[PDB]
Amino acid sequence: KNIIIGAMTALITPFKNGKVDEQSYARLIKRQIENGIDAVVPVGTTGESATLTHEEHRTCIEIAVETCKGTKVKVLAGAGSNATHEAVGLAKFAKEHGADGILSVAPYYNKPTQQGLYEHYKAIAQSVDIPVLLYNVPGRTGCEISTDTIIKLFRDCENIYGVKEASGNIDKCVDLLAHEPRMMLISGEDAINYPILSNGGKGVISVTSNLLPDMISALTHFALDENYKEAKKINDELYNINKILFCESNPIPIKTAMYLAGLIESLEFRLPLCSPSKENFAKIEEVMKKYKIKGF
Amino acid sequence: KNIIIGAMTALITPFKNGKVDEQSYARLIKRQIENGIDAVVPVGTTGESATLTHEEHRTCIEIAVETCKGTKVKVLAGAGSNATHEAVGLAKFAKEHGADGILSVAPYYNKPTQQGLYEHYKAIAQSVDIPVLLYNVPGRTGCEISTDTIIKLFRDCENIYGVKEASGNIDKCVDLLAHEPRMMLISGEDAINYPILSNGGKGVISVTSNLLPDMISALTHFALDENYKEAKKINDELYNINKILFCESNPIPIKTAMYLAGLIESLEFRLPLCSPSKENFAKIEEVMKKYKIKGF
Amino acid sequence: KNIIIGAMTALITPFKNGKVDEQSYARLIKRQIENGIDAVVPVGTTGESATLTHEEHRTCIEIAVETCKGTKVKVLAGAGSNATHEAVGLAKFAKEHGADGILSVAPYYNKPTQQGLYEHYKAIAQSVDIPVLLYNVPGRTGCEISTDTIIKLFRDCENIYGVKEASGNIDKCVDLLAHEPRMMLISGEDAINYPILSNGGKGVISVTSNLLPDMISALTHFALDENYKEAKKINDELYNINKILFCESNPIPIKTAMYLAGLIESLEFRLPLCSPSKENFAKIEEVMKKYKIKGF
Amino acid sequence: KNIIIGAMTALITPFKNGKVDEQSYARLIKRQIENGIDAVVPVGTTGESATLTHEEHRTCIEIAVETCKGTKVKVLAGAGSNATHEAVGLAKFAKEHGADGILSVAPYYNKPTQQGLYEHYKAIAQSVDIPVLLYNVPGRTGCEISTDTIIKLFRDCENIYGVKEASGNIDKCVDLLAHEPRMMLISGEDAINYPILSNGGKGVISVTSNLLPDMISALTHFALDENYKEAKKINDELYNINKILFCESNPIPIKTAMYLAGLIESLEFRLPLCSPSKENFAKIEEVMKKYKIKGF
Ligand SMILES: [Mg+2]
Ligand SMILES: [Mg+2]
Repeated sequence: KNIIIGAMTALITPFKNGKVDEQSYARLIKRQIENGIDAVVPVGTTGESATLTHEEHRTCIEIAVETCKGTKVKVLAGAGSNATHEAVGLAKFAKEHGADGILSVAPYYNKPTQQGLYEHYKAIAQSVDIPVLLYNVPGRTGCEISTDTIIKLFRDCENIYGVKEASGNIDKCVDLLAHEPRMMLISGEDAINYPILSNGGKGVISVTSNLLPDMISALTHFALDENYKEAKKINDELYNINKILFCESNPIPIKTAMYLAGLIESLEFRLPLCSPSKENFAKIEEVMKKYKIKGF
Repeated sequence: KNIIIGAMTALITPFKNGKVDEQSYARLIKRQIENGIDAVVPVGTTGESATLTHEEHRTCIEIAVETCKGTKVKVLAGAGSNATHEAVGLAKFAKEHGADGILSVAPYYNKPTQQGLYEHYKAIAQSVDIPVLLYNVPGRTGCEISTDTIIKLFRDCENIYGVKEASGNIDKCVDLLAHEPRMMLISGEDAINYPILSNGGKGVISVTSNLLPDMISALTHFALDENYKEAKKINDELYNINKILFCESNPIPIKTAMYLAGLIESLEFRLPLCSPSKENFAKIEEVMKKYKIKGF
Repeated sequence: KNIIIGAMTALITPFKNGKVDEQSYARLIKRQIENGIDAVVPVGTTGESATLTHEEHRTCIEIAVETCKGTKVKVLAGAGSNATHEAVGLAKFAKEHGADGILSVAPYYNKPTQQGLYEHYKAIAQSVDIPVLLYNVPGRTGCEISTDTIIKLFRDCENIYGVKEASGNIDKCVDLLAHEPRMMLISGEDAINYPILSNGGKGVISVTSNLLPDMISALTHFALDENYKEAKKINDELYNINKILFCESNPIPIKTAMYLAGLIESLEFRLPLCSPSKENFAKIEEVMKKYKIKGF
Repeated sequence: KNIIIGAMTALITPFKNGKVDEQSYARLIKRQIENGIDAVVPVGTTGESATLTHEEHRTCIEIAVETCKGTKVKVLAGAGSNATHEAVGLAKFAKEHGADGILSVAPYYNKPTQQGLYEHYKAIAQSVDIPVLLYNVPGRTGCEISTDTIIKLFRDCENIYGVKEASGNIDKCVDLLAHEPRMMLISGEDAINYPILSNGGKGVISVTSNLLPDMISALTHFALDENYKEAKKINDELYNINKILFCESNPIPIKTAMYLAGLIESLEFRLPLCSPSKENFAKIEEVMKKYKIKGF
């Protein structure tokens, strides 16, 4: 199987006057490259995929593909939907724009069954010949991809190589890698990055890395080189910022943090997302001062 | 306030050869009309809104509007999205073909805050001047519209007149009606239709009514006439079918039941939704034979 | 079946200098009788059963039995345990001390299976010849008595006549009374007292009634007389006090309220229970402001 | 600080004709000793503490203390209660009988507040001068000891040295050891033994070790030697039996497994505990066939 692993960032999408700040989007991708990030994830959950146009969707994949060209950095483009046929289209259209692989979230809202999840992802995997990483986040989608379906999809479709897990369930990550140790388990939860890596996980798709890419990069590579002492210490050091980046719904805190560090120009979201409360604004701000933030 | 209340049906969308069976859609809406239904809800969750194209969206709202012209039955069109920009368009689009009001689901997947939910629905309500009913289903959206947000939207925007509750939280339904008794609480959960109505609820948007429109209509009208003994008696009789219609995700069981009753032509869904397992097929069929299913 | 229904109070156990204030216990029971209460529950969860000794247990049952002599009030004494041999013993000794019936909590901590719960309660029911009311409170016991187990126990032993439901699950209360309408469903959750009664429940075992016995008495009796309008109106009115009486774990807030109203002399608990935070203390005092508390 | 860490077993309590099989109890404890276990836990949750008398409570501590004399193995006796006055008494009662330390479960059923939990454990710690290990299992107790309360108790009372976590929350296990790395995190959940140990946990209190003590000992000692690959491989091999030992509530499956392996005499529990169904009997019987079960 062809895989995309290592330290990866779920890129935020900066807005300027209600439109995508394309120059800041690319400058932020270059900040990730120069800090040891192995892949960038355009238009993921942290990138506000839900409120971007299909043409803004296309614009930020191209920026990501172009900025990492000539580098070892891959583009795992967000290309998922709760309609399988739309998800198939977005997968084929992400490939046509140079993405090295796709992150495809479990169908949200309409709660498909395990049989439906299998056929949904099976249809996507047969749509393109580039790696496909599953994305399980039941707290946001309202459904769960069971361990059996993940393993079945991994074994039955050749380009499906792993799962991004955001479930706060270390038992499931033991279940997954004990029955199928060949899959690529990816942490989708910054606070528990190290435990997932220490059990055989092979990468991270991080929110914190938007603000602290060097620290997330060091964490993952220490772990992949089995230096768990150094990996655990950065994971322990990052716990406060890892939790405070979820005082409100992602990506509200991380975008607030990037604005407070001066890495984006305006703290703009697209509704129904909005700026945080003024206590969480202040309580994000008080935590950032104990972490050291690299510039451009 | 302008309102749409009473016994309402979240219409299934029958598919035949992968397209919307327009004749059966009309046929079914007239079947609802002739069994005491007060309003129909096209392209709700039970109508597989997520997998229909906008043009399909338009066809079933128009079919519903035309089938109920000249009758008492109202059309509460599904018009919601996890992007406000999109939800405003779908609301206007709905008004545009004669829908009497819109049911607008809480933004799914992207988990807006209470502040974002307020601005989301405030933007929708000021976009149209037809009634807007909120739709809270945290198990599917991953978010909850708090009682404070519901009540504020009810008081701050004149066309927002109530909420369709599908949260299995009778505590919230006393909380809602105790602090704002002028709002229209609508049950989106068939098993507890009577308890919600007995506490002052003014209607249901039902899945079961697709199969047993006469029984659900009678239940609601029994309750609205304060004949709670007869309203509770219909509710108790319906518990078995009300629960078995959720052995798998809605609308998989109800469409199976409609197909087994000979009310639609093929048991077709759009992925990621699919046919049920063979015992839930058997378990839907073995509970269906205990009820009297009205024909055309 | 012999039954104990109507408005019932889970009596708090007042402490003074680490001892049970037997005279203040008798004065709270008298105040319950004179405000329309149909039965009192000594040494329930609200009575701090876990921290009372066996004479205390016996002292408050005898005081309750003697204080309600010459009145219609009945005594449903708490006599349960997560060890079946102790639960049987406490049941037999509750009968020997003049209790009209027993409230038996679902075994806590050790999570018995449905088969174990059946045999547990079957041994209790065969140990005494007084009515037995089951008590399901999964948030505190860690286990749930399923509807089938409750219904099986109701049908197999004459003295098991119903269940005190404290699960915030109006669906389960439809499940129970739809399949076995001869059982006595009793509300163990003040905020949803009216919905449980409106669905055929025949009484409450209340926490708020300690502070506002007349209002809980009026609510319960209005419902049993099918004056649902009046019953919901007291329910809606008490919603604020019903919820804040659980800002901390029961009976911490209710004892704070009784102390703030001057109905007990000292705000004492037995560890691990203690008095609440001073913000919740201040916050309990602020909801009491709109209620009229009866004296002695 | 004095600590009790390493591979530890939550001993089952065998019954024959309704009473504790004292001769088999000693023969199971030495079987644990001869397979590399570092400490045994008499009358814990797996030992059916709730249904043992205080004379069997004293009988099973003395056998454990006496059977491990002249050996390395320590005795961490279960001595807890939801009444602080009983927990203090049982702690002094465990020390006087030769226990090397006490495991004290969070108060069950009566849901103490965080401040009440603090004073509860603070009172216990001053009663004895032997190590105290906190025991958090919210699914059984109905309460959670927060990270702040655990860290406060560890720092304020000299003999409180760590916690036995059974909450399936690896995030909490990062939270605990990142803010207080001197505490002893002990796994109370066999399936996630390795992830908890790899994050700095220093031992397990296991259910599976009753049946496979050598494998749990090797797992813990491989991990404590920072040979995490061999620890992860034993953890992965054990996942199936670790899960099947919870098909029903512990200790129903482990005692069934011990009975099927011929290590105990009778499949007897004390009510409300009971024998499992014939599924779970068959599913325990079929998962055991992949492991090698050491004899006497
Ligand atoms: Mg997220
Ligand atoms: Mg346990």
